[PDB]
Amino acid sequence: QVEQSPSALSLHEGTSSALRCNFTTTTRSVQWFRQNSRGSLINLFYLASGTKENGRLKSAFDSKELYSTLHIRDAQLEDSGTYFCAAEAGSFNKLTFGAGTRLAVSPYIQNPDPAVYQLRDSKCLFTDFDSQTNVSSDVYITDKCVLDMRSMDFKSNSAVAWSNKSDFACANAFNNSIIPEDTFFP
Amino acid sequence: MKSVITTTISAADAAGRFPSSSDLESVQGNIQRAASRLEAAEKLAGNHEAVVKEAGDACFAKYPYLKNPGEAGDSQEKINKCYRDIDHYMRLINYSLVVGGTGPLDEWCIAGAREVYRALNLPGSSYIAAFVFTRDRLCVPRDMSAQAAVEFSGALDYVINSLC
Amino acid sequence: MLDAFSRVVVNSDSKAAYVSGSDLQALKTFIADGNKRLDAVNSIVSNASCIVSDAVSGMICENPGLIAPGGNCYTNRRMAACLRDGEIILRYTSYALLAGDSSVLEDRCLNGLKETYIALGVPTNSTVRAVSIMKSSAVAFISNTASQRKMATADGDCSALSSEVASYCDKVSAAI
Amino acid sequence: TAVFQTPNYHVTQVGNEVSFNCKQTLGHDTMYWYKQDSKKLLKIMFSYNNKQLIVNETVPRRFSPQSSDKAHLNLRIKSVEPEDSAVYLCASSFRWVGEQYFGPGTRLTVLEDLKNVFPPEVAVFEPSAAAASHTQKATLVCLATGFYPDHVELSWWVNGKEVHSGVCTDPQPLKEQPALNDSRYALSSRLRVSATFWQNPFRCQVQFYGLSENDEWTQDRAKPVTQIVSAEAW
Ligand SMILES: C=CC1=C(C)[C@@H](Cc2[nH]c(/C=C3N=C(/C=C4/NC(=O)[C@H](C)[C@H]4CC)C(C)=C\3CCC(=O)O)c(CCC(=O)O)c2C)NC1=O
Ligand SMILES: C=CC1=C(C)[C@@H](Cc2[nH]c(/C=C3N=C(/C=C4\NC(=O)[C@H](C)[C@H]4CC)C(C)=C\3CCC(=O)O)c(CCC(=O)O)c2C)NC1=O
Ligand SMILES: C=CC1=C(C)[C@@H](Cc2[nH]c(/C=C3N=C(/C=C4\NC(=O)[C@H](C)[C@H]4CC)C(C)=C\3CCC(=O)O)c(CCC(=O)O)c2C)NC1=O
Ligand SMILES: C=CC1=C(C)[C@@H](Cc2[nH]c(/C=C3N=C(/C=C4\NC(=O)[C@H](C)[C@H]4CC)C(C)=C\3CCC(=O)O)c(CCC(=O)O)c2C)NC1=O
Ligand SMILES: CCC1=C(C)[C@@H](CC2=N/C(=C\c3[nH]c(C[C@@H]4NC(=O)C(C)=C4CC)c(C)c3CCC(=O)O)C(CCC(=O)O)=C2C)NC1=O
Repeated sequence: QVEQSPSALSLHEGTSSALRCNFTTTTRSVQWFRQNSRGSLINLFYLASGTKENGRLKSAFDSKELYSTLHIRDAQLEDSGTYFCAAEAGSFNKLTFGAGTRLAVSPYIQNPDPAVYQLRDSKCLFTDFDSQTNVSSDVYITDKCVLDMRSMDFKSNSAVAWSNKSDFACANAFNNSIIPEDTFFP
Repeated sequence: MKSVITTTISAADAAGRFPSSSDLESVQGNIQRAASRLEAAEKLAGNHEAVVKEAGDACFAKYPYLKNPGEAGDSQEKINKCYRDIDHYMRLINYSLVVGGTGPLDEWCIAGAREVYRALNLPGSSYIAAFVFTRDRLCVPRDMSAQAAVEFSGALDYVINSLC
Repeated sequence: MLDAFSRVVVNSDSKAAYVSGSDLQALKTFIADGNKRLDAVNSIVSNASCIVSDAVSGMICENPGLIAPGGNCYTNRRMAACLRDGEIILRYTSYALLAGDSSVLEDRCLNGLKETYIALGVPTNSTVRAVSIMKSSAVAFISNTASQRKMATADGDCSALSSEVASYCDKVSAAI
Repeated sequence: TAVFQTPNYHVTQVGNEVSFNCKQTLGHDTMYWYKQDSKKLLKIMFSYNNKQLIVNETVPRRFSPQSSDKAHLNLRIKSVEPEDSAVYLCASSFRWVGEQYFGPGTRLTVLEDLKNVFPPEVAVFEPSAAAASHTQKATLVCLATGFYPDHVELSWWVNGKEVHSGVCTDPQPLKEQPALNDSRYALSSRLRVSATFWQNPFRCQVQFYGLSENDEWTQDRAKPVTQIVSAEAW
């Protein structure tokens, strides 16, 4: 009994938008949930016909209009997660959930140095690349895994690319896609 | 349990008489009214969670001062207990409609209410405002029929008058 | 005491639950045949005088030792008391039939009767014989099968109420 | 603070009986067992206030909840089917007012064939000298393949020192051959360290969970139970 549009919204830092969760019947209160990478739901908001702020977010609820809104501003890296809206609508007995929204934040690279080295395999790190390029069948490419040195405050997005056929090397891992012209040859 | 049946049997028992036509006339009245009361008891049984949960909210809206420290309802455990009492009162009103008299109300909630609330420092007007709001939503014929609403409102006015 | 309606409530209290639909439907059958219940009860009350004298004289005839010297129904003082309390038992049975529950019979008459009858020396063998005659008389009056007394009543069945009366008189005989 | 339940993981075959127990330490009185399916859709399965069931969402009779105390709520499932494979979530809250506090949750896996589980092979590579000399940084890589199910937690212990910084495990696997029965699932992990730590002279431990003593493993194949295999890398 909850319709959510759009399903996903990936916003750059500074761009302004809102998140909405709609209901068909009168609801006393709405609980907002955050799902981490491990899949655990951490309580985010708990309000009943009011406004609550926590960090850079804000929520609202109008019982007469039967809707709730969520606004995000200046998204940080640590705020990655899945957004869930739960309403106690109906017979005021059970919690009903929405579809969900996934948001991921990419870091800013001060000095990109695109280069690929060959590491000997006993018995290939595509780092410092442009985040504007997307990846998709027959290519074995894993998702970008985030690292962060909390001492030096250096962030980077790095990926691994391997295969089982010996005829393929790490030099042409990004062959099916459109590689940038910034590639450097030895 | 005071009702139509026990009142006449107790009256006949005291005088040492067999049940006469006067006593059988009283029980006949129960047959006519039992149709209306048992509709109101069915309606309340299937929607007690919604009635009780909205009734408690109206009490706290009228008296925000119960939230202050040092008063009844000053913590989350206390506030839950407030809703639990309203459920008990709405449960006995369901018993009153089924029994047909003020029996279950008198011997289970009203008998010692004066001493208990005074000792525990529970204001009586907090419970009154809970039932006044419930009696105000009650409308005809969307909720129940014309006669069922009269029977239900009769039990609620009985409860309020004891707390007045 | 507790009537048919109040017995349902007391049972639902022990579980702290509202009166469910299943129990409410059982009450609706009780109300629908409520005219039969008053129609039954009136038959018992209207003949209460002759039912008791059926029992007491019937119990004596089969056991002549009651009226012999030294018996417990010898003089007029004992005979009058036998009629007086035997009618009390029938009075409380009509309360149980009218109310639809046997709680009134157990609490106000059957509570402590057995220990009293022992103190007075009343025989238990003879007392239950008199009661068992009263049950047979009431059931025959309830079903409208009395040999010499007819009452005009619309055609129907009363096996439900006759089974009710028989069980109530059995409770009295089982207690003492 | 939070709600903790045991056991953490449990995998069984068709015909077995499973039971997860949840305990909560707050002053709460109402517990729920949420059955989130493979589509990550949460539908309430049981709710218990004190000793009385209060919610029955057309649950089939095979599922039977057994509750002893207000801090305990168990579930015994009979005639278990493979299609009942899902993640089960324990919740606790006050009945009338208050927010629901959730627990970590339990994952249940049902196997079509019990012979499709194989021991993993773990290999750790060495840092590249050219990369460390050019970028002043070294990164270690650990890879685990041929394992089942995804019940792994990777931790790195640097010379017996517990560290909670610089750990990254893949959230989801990648299927290699779609529609080819049950494809193998593997996830990789990465370890970014400082130049000084690597320059001055460390164990990828892959936790495994499988069957228990309550299941009969009388097959010819060796039991892939937890054992002590130790590798070193600089
Ligand atoms: C059948 C009889 C019956 C009742 C009618 C109630 C009566 C009752 N309620 C409470 C329980 C309570 N009731 C409240 C709730 C309140 N806080 C507020 O904001 C209001 C002023 C007030 C209700 C409007 C509080 C504060 C308590 C805790 C102890 C107390 O009474 O002060 C208590 C104390 C312990 C207990 O929970 O049993 C009792 C005896 N319970 C029963 O079983
Ligand atoms: C045990 C007996 C008993 C009840 C069951 C309640 C009946 C009742 N009325 C409303 C309350 C309501 N009833 C109406 C309709 C109306 N608009 C009004 O101002 C009038 C009250 C009414 C004229 C037809 C609406 C629209 C609501 C609000 C909830 C909703 O959206 O349905 C509610 C809240 C939710 C619901 O609608 O079910 C309840 C429980 N009153 C009692 O005493
Ligand atoms: C609580 C219920 C209730 C009763 C049933 C009576 C109980 C009762 N009955 C008798 C009184 C008596 N009870 C009987 C009756 C009998 N003796 C027999 O030989 C028969 C077998 C038997 C038929 C029932 C007799 C004969 C007496 C007088 C003698 C005696 O007390 O034993 C007395 C003593 C007072 C008196 O003598 O009048 C009492 C207390 N009263 C009540 O209100
Ligand atoms: C004020 C007190 C009072 C009474 C005394 C009864 C009187 C009474 N009896 C019946 C009529 C009836 N009651 C009986 C019962 C009986 N059928 C038999 O075979 C037996 C002889 C007899 C019990 C002794 C039956 C079967 C009917 C027919 C309709 C019905 O079920 O009520 C009816 C309904 C139809 C009619 O008017 O005839 C009424 C009102 N009820 C009351 O309101
Ligand atoms: C001489 C001492 C004496 C008696 C008195 C009888 C007592 C007697 N008559 C009975 C039987 C009995 N008696 C009556 C009452 C009576 N019959 C009628 O049908 C009508 C209209 C009546 C008004 C007076 C009824 C209603 C019954 C039940 C069966 C019947 O309809 O006859 C029963 C009950 C059966 C039992 O319990 O075993 C007995 C024993 N016998 C004796 O030894």
